[PDB]
Amino acid sequence: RSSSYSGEYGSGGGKRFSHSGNQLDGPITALRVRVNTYYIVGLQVRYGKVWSDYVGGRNGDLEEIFLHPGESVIQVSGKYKWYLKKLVFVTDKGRYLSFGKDSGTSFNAVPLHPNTVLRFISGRSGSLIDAIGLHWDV
Ligand SMILES: [Cl-]
Repeated sequence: RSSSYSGEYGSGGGKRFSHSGNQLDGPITALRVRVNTYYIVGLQVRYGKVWSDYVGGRNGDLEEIFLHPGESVIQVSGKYKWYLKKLVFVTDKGRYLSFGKDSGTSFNAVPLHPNTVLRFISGRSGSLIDAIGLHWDV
């Protein structure tokens, strides 16, 4: 069994979401994160050439980062309070894809099993991102 799960990081408000179906579209190839003065407001993840359904709220500015072909996320750190505040996606090409404000309770997620990478995310959302979980696999 190579799959593992890190989380859930954050709190209990909002509604649950999961990108479990999306990994069939492809590897993660891009990230959209909506950010405001204090929080991570929303998330979208591109699986192959297909963006996930948008989750979270509308009160923030959209930031977008494309991963290079064949680049994988191998660690995710972040910060929260009652809501998510910071995410850093660490890649196997040595990049640190950072979003949000450097404040709050710290977390540091790494995969349990050998040569696994981030395959999808889940969490909770409303008008903000309440919580996040990371799903690792081959
Ligand atoms: Cl699309």
